Amino acid sequence: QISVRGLAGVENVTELKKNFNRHLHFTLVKDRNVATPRDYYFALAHTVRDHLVGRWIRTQQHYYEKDPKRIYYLSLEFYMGRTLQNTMVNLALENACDEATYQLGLDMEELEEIEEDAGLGNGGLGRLAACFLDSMATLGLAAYGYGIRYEFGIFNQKICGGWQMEEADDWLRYGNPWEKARPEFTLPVHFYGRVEHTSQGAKWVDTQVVLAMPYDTPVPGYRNNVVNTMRLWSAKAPNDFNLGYIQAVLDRNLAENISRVLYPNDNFFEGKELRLKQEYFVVAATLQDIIRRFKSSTNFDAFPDKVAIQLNDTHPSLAIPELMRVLVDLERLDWDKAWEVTVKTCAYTNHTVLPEALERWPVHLLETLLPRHLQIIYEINQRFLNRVAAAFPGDVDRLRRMSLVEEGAVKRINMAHLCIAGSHAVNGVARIHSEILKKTIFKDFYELEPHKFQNKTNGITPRRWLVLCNPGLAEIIAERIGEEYISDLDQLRKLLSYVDDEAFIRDVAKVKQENKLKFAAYLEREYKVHINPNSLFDVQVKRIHEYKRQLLNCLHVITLYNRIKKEPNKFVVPRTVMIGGKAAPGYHMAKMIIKLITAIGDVVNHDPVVGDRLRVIFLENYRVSLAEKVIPAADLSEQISTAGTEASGTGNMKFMLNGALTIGTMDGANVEMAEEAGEENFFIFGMRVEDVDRLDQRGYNAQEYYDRIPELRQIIEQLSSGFFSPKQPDLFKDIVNMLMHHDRFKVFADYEEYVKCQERVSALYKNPREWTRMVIRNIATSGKFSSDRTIAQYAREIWGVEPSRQRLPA
Amino acid sequence: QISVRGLAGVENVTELKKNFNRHLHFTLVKDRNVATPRDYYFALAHTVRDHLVGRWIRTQQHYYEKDPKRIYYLSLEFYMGRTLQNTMVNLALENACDEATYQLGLDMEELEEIEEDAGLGNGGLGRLAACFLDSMATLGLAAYGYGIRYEFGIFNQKICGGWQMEEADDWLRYGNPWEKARPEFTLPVHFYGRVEHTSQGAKWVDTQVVLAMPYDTPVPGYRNNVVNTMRLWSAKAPNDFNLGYIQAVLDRNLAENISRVLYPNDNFFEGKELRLKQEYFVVAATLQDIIRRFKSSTNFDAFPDKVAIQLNDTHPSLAIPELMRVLVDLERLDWDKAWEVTVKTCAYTNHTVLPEALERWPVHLLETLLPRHLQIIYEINQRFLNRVAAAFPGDVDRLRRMSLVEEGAVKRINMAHLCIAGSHAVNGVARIHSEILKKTIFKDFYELEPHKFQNKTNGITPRRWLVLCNPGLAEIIAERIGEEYISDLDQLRKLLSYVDDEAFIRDVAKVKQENKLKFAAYLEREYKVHINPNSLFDVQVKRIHEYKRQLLNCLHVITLYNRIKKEPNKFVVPRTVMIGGKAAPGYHMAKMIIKLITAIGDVVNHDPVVGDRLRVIFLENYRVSLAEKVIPAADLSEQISTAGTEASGTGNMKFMLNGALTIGTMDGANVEMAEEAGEENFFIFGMRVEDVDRLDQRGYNAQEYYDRIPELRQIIEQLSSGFFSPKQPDLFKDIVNMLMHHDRFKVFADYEEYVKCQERVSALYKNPREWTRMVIRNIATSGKFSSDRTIAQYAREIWGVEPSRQRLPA
Ligand SMILES: O=C(O)c1ccc(-c2ccc(-c3nnc([C@@H]4O[C@H](CO)[C@@H](O)[C@H](O)[C@H]4O)[nH]3)cc2)cc1
Ligand SMILES: O=C(O)c1ccc(-c2ccc(-c3nnc([C@@H]4O[C@H](CO)[C@@H](O)[C@H](O)[C@H]4O)[nH]3)cc2)cc1
Ligand SMILES: O=c1[nH]cnc2c1ncn2[C@@H]1O[C@H](COP(=O)(O)O)[C@@H](O)[C@H]1O
Ligand SMILES: O=c1[nH]cnc2c1ncn2[C@@H]1O[C@H](COP(=O)(O)O)[C@@H](O)[C@H]1O
Ligand SMILES: *Cc1c(COP(=O)(O)O)cnc(C)c1O
Ligand SMILES: *Cc1c(COP(=O)(O)O)cnc(C)c1O
Repeated sequence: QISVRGLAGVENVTELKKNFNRHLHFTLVKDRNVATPRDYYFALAHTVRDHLVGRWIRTQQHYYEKDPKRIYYLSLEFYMGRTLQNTMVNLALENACDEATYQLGLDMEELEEIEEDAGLGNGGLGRLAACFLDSMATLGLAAYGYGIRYEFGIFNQKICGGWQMEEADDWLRYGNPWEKARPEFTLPVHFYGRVEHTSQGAKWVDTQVVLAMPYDTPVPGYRNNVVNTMRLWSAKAPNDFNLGYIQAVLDRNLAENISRVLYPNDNFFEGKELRLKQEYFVVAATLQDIIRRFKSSTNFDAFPDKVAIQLNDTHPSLAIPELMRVLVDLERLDWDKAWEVTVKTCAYTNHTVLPEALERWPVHLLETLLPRHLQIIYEINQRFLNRVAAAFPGDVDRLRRMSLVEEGAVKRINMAHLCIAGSHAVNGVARIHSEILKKTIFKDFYELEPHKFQNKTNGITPRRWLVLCNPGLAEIIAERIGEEYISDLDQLRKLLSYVDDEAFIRDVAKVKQENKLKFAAYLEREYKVHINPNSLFDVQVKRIHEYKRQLLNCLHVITLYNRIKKEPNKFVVPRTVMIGGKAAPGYHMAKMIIKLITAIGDVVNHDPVVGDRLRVIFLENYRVSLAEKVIPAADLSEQISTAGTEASGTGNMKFMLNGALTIGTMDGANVEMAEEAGEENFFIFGMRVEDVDRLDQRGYNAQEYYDRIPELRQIIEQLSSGFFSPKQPDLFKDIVNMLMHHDRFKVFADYEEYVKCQERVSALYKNPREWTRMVIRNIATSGKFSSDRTIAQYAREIWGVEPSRQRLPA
Repeated sequence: QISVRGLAGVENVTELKKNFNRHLHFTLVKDRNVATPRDYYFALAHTVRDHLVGRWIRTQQHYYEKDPKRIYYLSLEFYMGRTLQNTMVNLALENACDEATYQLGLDMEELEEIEEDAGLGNGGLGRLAACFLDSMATLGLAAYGYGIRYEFGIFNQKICGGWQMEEADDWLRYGNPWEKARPEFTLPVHFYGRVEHTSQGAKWVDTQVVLAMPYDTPVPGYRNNVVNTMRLWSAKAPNDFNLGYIQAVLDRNLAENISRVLYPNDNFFEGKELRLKQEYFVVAATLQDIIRRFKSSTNFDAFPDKVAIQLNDTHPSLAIPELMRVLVDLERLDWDKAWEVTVKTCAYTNHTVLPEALERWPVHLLETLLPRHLQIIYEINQRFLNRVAAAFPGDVDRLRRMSLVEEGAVKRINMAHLCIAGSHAVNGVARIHSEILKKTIFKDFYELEPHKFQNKTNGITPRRWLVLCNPGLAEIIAERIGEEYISDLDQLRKLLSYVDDEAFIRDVAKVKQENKLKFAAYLEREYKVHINPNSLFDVQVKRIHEYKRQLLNCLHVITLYNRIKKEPNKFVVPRTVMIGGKAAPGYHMAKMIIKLITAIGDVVNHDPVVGDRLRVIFLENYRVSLAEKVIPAADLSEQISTAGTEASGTGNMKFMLNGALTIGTMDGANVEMAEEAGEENFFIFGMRVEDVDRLDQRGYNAQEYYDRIPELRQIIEQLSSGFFSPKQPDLFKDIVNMLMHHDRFKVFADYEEYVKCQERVSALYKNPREWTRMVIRNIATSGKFSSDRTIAQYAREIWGVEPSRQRLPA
């Protein structure tokens, strides 16, 4: 139908149809008279999977023969979403499958909606890992993603009475056709025990064994016939486990609980024992796999030439002492040689500066669970602090600040400090964040080893986040500049030549309008909600957190409501304000914010005087597959975190690529996005980082803003008095109290500038031609934010390998 | 190679080879350079499974169109064993697959050994269910087996220091290619709650829900293109279950524990709550499935014309009050109509008279777990006892004896009494057992309703238990009388014409000798044990229980040892004595017996004076796949239970079919086997049932036998003094104490007759020609013991359906 979806040749369509019917009969054991849409989805998924496997086997064979340097990306999270459509796009099968299914009397889009998201992540960090796997395959790198196969991913969110309720995400209920169990490659992982010192070094004995069973998922590159592997470990009890009889069998569940559920915290360190077990489990199993593959090509001098290990935050930081343990205790290398190998192999990416998000494990936990690792950590610390003392003699305070061991009521290990000491490269995820690392929290480390510190600005894959979710936009771009931009996003710069082209302006605006109609229809069908598709679609979708300032958006929404009630008969630009995202189950304030948003909607959406001029919608169960629907429909992207708190953001980049304008602070990657597009093509407001610092030095007093801004005072009075909660007048007192007395993120300090900037947005939206020209300037300069660019920089500057766009044979 | 294994035509062999390679590549995702034997097994299993599915779909379609009466066989156990070879035999693919795998450079027998047993049963009762499913499919009945998909089946037995150790039977570790998950047909099962009485009858409310997810396995008939279904339920938590957050997800394990593990008791009622939950779970899910299928063709008058439910012992007895509950509470039938329907639908098979094996559930358990069912049971009981009172006025003791409710310290429900009251037919499993039921434990019920009581003598499938496990014997029979006997075992009677045929005598003896060499080699390879293949193979394999009298075999073994030591230089017929079987983990005496057997072996097998004249071997991990190896190698079958205790036996029949002579008591089916073959062709000894009764009336005094039999006294002194346990002199004092003072099974009372009868066995074994002629007379008269005969009798006399040998189209 459209050119970017590939060819639908007669023989291909014919062969897909016969294999579809073969899988329906032989694989699913169904005849056509009793098959449901779910059966048809599975028949298609198996048909498409067959096209992967030849390429998957050939790719892994190629790597075994050529023996390139191997990249191991270790993460506790991979937020993959759905696989069917992505696979078709990357194999150029989308039009052929569409045609083949059409001829069988089926609508492929309907079948795509049946697939469960693989929701094995919380948000941005997990989704970055997914985009990176896509870019690594597309750039022909011999890369492996290693993680945990959680039985239950991020919870499904239901809203009941305006409150979030959590239910289990039973994503494997109907099976996962994309994975292949590899029980033959099962490996032991040890816990507890104690350390014996013999004449032949240390020995970790009396341990409890849990088995790690791998499941492999294929990761196809974009049209290059490369298929890499994501390997996810599942926990299994050994067969002699506890072996009255019946209870011993039932107690196998305790070992297997390790891979049961994803901890649903975003930017918050909770620190449960079960979580520590997850971290070690992934590290221990992965390192054995790495070493096995290295031996099948004992001289570990070449280890760093054949292996790179990238640590996605500190969550797999135990890789450092585990590698030391294996090399010293099992392979009998001397300490110094082992340390040299470890440092050259490992690299660490930091994703946050929020103090509450940093992992600091109590010593007593490590002592009980991983006593050998704690000994190795103490040794690392003492040798590291010996270097600090020689570089900065007499600076005793520096020694305390840089220690891996944190003193206090409870002694803790600072895992970030461990990662820095044991890695040859430490990077932040956006220029401003990387600078903040060097000036604030890692300042001491930067002064000792300036050469370690780098920036690698985040990106997103243009396959999922343009071609897949927004085919109409992809097509009109392709009509002008061809298809090469899909694996070379800098080519979007050519679109600047069409900024005064009337046909292109019309086409960009038409695609957006189609995306909005399609999303407005989706809302009516699945959720019984009616929205005006001519209104400005004002969208904030991301995890619910105080730093992201969903509350500042709420204040603006109530301001617009109060202005309408004050002057009912004045024209205002109609808006649909959409906010979506999950709160961690333990995060009370985040749950209260969700309730506030739905409470505002209850008043605004049923006021007859407002009409369809203002609607507030809480988008339920925000996840990767919902992002693919709402982002292409957005006009305005809300990226309004307090300057200094969002390390990068990636949602911001998704909206830029899909034809929304951005309102935001100079935070994270927003800064680089404005630099690429021009500040005149961005709605920037609020305090810069330096302004936040000056306000902290003087002391943030929220009362001052309350006293000087009548419109803000009115809102706080409405909240306190029960205007938005008539049956429970004091329902929002914790929100009011926080805003007035304990606001770490300075919501009131940015209120005035935000409202004024929002007025400029509305003024531009009244002139569609100029709105659309500004959009073209954003899309055209979004090329820097391809994850292909990000990964090429990791490859050359950290991993020491050269990317490639060359195709393997088909 | 051999004719009974079917044809290996060029096109079939070619097509199997290509599909084998297709599955290796596409299904297993392996190339040939890294494939292991396990991969090759799976590639073959998937190749063979493909041939089932067309037939499976067509059969189930045929049943939906014709709408025959449906037979539902409910069991807590299905002891299936391996499926690959059985499937090839029933589809006539064995030679073609052998040839196809040979051409690919693979040995099919080697690949068959990789398959795990489906060990979802304890012993005879579970294996009977498996044989019955095979015969039902072979006789073209529209039959469904319904049970539980246990995650862990009967434990794997290891012997360590001569003691049994249990380990978990993780049979699903590598996957099960034979099953198909059907999560689309998942059904709710309720527990706990309470009963509300409204004006609209009773209502069961406030319950906890567990989901039942079905897994379907194909059951092929013998060369008739019929493929029936075994449906096994797996337990799943609902998604709102317990919905802090993390613990609620982990607590899903409590619901799913229902289908976790088989209770490993044989002929012993343990009565744990988790076991009661298993019983209700299978019943509740199955009955909803039955009713759904009945509605898709509300007038329940025709229900018994379209449905038969057979209860495999009392384990699914809750089917009776569950059916009443559904018909009265949900469908709103009046009680009397519902009861009429229930009685005509249900039939009950009893498998034991041992008091400790009968299920008697405490009222408090039922009251808490299934309060509505307990109310229905009380109502059933009161109406039933009203009938007894009208038939036998004034007989108050009869009322107490026949009650469903048993009085005492704890009130209990007698489930056998429930089954009799709620079934139109009650059968025993061998003529002597069925008579015992009418004269002893169910005497009162027989006097009230004589028409209910039947016999259906057990049988075994000649597909698994001759063609599959003993191809050499099957072939030499087929050479003389053709192949028709495989589905018409009465045709073995024609072999009586060859009893004086010298070629046939030679061939029968040669097949046995080949089976013995092959088993002696198997022992050396897998277990490092060396046996003389010219010795008489004396075999007792069955679950370890006091009633089966493995201890009487032990006494004979020690008698032979002591006789050899007394007269070293006298000729005796060499024997290899093989005893195998599992003890329930809680059954202390059974575990002690295993230790005694290995202790006897430790003395006997290392005495230089004995030489290879006597060996005692404990066969480890006895299970269906080991039965298939050892039974064809046996010369002597030990079936030596105390008369009145083995309801039927089926191992006895397996040995008869495979060319062993039998030494046994007149117990269970042994009686009918001797009747068919002629008593002159059986080694019968010991007390009859009537002799046991006379001895019980007088009082069993074991001391009398000790005082009068010097050889028996010597053995007891050896046991007591520590001859068989030198480092632990009193190790066997519990065995000695039981034998002397508390022996319920009268081991000493049969000792003398047993030893004398064993001497007659040895005398016959010295004359190979006459031994072999007696064997031919046994094989030739074994036709009655086909499960095809058994099932035809259930069909005509209980279920009211006509069997058929007609083929469906291919
Ligand atoms: O249960 C636990 O103990 C536990 C659970 C989860 C976590 C956890 C999870 C995620 C994060 C986290 N830190 N930064 C992130 C996000 O990473 C994205 C990709 O670089 C950035 O674009 C975002 O700006 C940043 O906020 N996520 C931080 C901590 C920590 C502990
Ligand atoms: O855990 C529990 O509560 C529990 C577990 C298991 C059982 C249970 C299991 C099996 C049996 C049982 N009763 N007879 C049997 C056997 O059934 C065979 C087929 O008809 C006969 O050939 C045998 O002669 C007979 O011993 N098995 C009886 C009870 C009962 C309770
Ligand atoms: O010994 C070998 N011979 C041939 N190919 C091998 C061997 N070892 C690994 N390979 C290839 O490389 C892959 C190994 O996967 P891995 O062991 O997970 O790295 C296989 O799919 C093979 O194609
Ligand atoms: O509504 C129907 N139309 C056509 N075939 C049906 C229908 N319902 C059941 N069947 C057939 O009977 C089988 C039903 O399996 P069951 O529901 O487990 O008894 C299916 O495999 C179909 O072939
Ligand atoms: C991109 C994405 C995120 C990250 O969004 P931010 O605005 O950068 O926090 C979170 N969740 C989902 C489902 C995403 O697709
Ligand atoms: C046949 C069989 C049984 C029953 O044997 P009995 O001698 O009748 O108790 C038990 N277990 C297995 C594995 C069998 O094949």
